[PDB]
Amino acid sequence: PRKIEEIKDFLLTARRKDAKSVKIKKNKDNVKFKVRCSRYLYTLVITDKEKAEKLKQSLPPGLAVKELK
Amino acid sequence: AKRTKKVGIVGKYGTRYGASLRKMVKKIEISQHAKYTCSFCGKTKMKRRAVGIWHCGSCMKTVAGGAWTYNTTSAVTVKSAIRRLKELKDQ
Amino acid sequence: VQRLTYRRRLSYNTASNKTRLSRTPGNRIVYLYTKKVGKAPKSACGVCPGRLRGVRAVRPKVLMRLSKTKKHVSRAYGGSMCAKCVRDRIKRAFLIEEQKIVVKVLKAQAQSQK
Amino acid sequence: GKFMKPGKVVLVLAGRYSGRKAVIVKNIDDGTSDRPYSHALVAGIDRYPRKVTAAMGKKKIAKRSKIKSFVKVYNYNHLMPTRYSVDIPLDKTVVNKDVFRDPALKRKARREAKVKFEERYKTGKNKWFFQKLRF
RNA sequence: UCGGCCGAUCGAAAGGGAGUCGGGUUCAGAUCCCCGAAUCCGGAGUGGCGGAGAUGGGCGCCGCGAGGCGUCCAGUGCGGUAACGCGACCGAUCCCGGAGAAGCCGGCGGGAGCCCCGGGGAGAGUUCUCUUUUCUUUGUGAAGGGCAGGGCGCCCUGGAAUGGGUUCGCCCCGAGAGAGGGGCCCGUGCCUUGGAAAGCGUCGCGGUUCCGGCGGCGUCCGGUGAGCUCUCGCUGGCCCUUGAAAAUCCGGGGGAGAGGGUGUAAAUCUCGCGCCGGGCCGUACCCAUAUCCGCAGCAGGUCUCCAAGGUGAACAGCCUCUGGCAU
RNA sequence: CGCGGCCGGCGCCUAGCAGCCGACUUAGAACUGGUGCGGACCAGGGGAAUCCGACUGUUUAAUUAAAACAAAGCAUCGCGA
Ligand SMILES: [Mg+2]
Ligand SMILES: [Mg+2]
Ligand SMILES: [Mg+2]
Ligand SMILES: [Mg+2]
Ligand SMILES: [Mg+2]
Ligand SMILES: [Mg+2]
Ligand SMILES: [Mg+2]
Ligand SMILES: [Mg+2]
Ligand SMILES: [Mg+2]
Ligand SMILES: [Mg+2]
Ligand SMILES: [Mg+2]
Ligand SMILES: [Mg+2]
Ligand SMILES: [Mg+2]
Ligand SMILES: [Mg+2]
Ligand SMILES: [Mg+2]
Ligand SMILES: [Mg+2]
Ligand SMILES: [Mg+2]
Ligand SMILES: [Mg+2]
Ligand SMILES: [Zn+2]
Ligand SMILES: [Zn+2]
Repeated sequence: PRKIEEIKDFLLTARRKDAKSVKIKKNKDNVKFKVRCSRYLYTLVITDKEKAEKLKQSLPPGLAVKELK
Repeated sequence: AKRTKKVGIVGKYGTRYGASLRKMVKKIEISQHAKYTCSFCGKTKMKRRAVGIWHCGSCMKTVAGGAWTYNTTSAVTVKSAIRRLKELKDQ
Repeated sequence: VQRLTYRRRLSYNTASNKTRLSRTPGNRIVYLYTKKVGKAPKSACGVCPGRLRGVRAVRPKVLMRLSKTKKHVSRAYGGSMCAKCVRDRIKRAFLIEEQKIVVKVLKAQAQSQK
Repeated sequence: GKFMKPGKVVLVLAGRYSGRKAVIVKNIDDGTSDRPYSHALVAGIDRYPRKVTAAMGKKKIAKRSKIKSFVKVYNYNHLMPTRYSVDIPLDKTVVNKDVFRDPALKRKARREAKVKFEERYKTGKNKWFFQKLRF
């Protein structure tokens, strides 16, 4: 697994051709966006919730947006 | 305190092998395990590695020497003789 | 307490059968079979006993998948010879060649007299 | 007396450029409270010109006569002085000590040493300086 | 033109030898099945995408400046005094070196697992009296990133007797101590992605004759040590004993060559990502007071790994817990 | 003035104190039991001599473990390919 640090790197990671799906896991303290690429599972950790909600609608279309809750 | 009167290093052999054989091996074992002053670096670190092989820990210089002493009295006279014959050979 | 079993069919405490204890997310202790401890290179001088610095110490076949930078040092003979004995070789090479110039000049001025 | 002077050929003993021949540009030998040791600004050659023969041709010879240079500030203990010297007129305003705080200037100084070395490598003078030390 | 493995071949399921772990699942198989996370080797001719190479100066001009045109010249990366560092970092035949690759024993130190102690939970046990009690249980794989911690016979400054530093022991120093500042290696420890979604403990609710069902809560904080067992490291001792080899992989030296005429460029790339493949054989179970040998369900024989509490010097003997059994 | 922080006029633990935490171990004393206390377990009988073999080691698997063999030490012999 790989941990994506800032928001921008996650966007073009999710826009890759080998990105199979993105999973959103809502914990008590953070929201994790996990995109399943060919080699690695890229996880982006968002501390707050407004940025997590903003990222939810900005995801590329045609990609599975499975919610883990 | 001085722990033994006369056996010294061969106290490890106990009562075994005979007094004269222990006395004979005593002076060899002392020179075998002694640390000599290295003639290359000047440090007292030249110690026996194997039989006939003497190695210095500091300059990592390995010398071929005697079995129990760093050099034998045989080889020392030989080196002096070879030097004398070499300076006689040339002029 | 929980007692452990080997996870392979090699049942002897040989050098290739070395294990370490690991706690799994299922809260149990298992053997993890470790890799052998790698060694850094020794200097090509063959004199000083320390191993080289700046080189990752791995098993020899792991070096095939390492990048070039991880296997050498940015210097002449880097990754093959230590820094100390490179400096000595640079000095030894230069001073002996300087001596060759001296002996060549010395015999050249010696042959001026018949 | 003191011999570490500008124009003197030194041998680099440590660093990336170990074993490279080089010329002293400016000796300090007193410290500047930033390098309290004795140091010297040095211009040297990273890549030596290749050997050229008669049966090579003009275009191949000019290709092989190219010199890649470097400029460094070296502690004296990492320099091996030689008896040789080259009177190459390096521009002091271009090759100076404060060239290491701006990469653009360091490129400019390293270019200056390159053109001066190459024209001196031509005409077949200071041949020992431009030969690679074999060690 | 170059080219000696100077000799076929066989020889180890305990030697060498790249790279798989966690959870679930069966009546019987799982590191092999399923789920999820990786990883090694090999291939890509028509070149898969990026990034690197690699894209800067000089002079004439135009242009208010900035910036545009022409010409010429470079450009097989860069930083650090150094140890060395950074994501790549052209290069053949040849040469050099390293790893593979090394005994036994001692004493220390680091780390883990286990044991022990003090609390916080959850569930049980006792309650004739006492016991804020006794018992059980109270996770985070590989592989990445970061940080501790350990080690260094690594570097720089400097020059030490009124010698000093220092170990359990030693031992170290003008061939550079002490001190100050750095660098490297290991990092199995901690945090983080993996990760809680899983697992477990409890309390419930539905049923699909036999649900990886659904749900609530929890999965916490500390302290100790000549403790035991693994492991890592340091430093010694012993030898008329000096404790494999080879596959395989790597680094360096050298520079034969190759690449382009200033182009949104070339040769090249041990850098990031992407694409395809990994065939053959073994794999159940016993491994022994009943699955083996001894004519047999034979008090014999048959190579190993793990290893709790009390007492105690103790892997002793005696009692107990987990697990097992029926003499 | 970043009831808190940068420098300083601002003072003598210098026979060292204050608080907190922590293992086991040793020595000494009192009291005490029907003198019993390494309470089970674990756990050398000792001395004076004589012979042989120096010792440690090995040996007749299935009647002999010995004084037998071996051993270091000592001595002799052959041999320059
Ligand atoms: Mg094997
Ligand atoms: Mg862990
Ligand atoms: Mg074979
Ligand atoms: Mg089974
Ligand atoms: Mg974890
Ligand atoms: Mg020091
Ligand atoms: Mg849960
Ligand atoms: Mg099986
Ligand atoms: Mg039987
Ligand atoms: Mg039979
Ligand atoms: Mg029976
Ligand atoms: Mg009975
Ligand atoms: Mg019965
Ligand atoms: Mg006897
Ligand atoms: Mg006798
Ligand atoms: Mg026998
Ligand atoms: Mg018998
Ligand atoms: Mg006799
Ligand atoms: Zn020496
Ligand atoms: Zn060396």
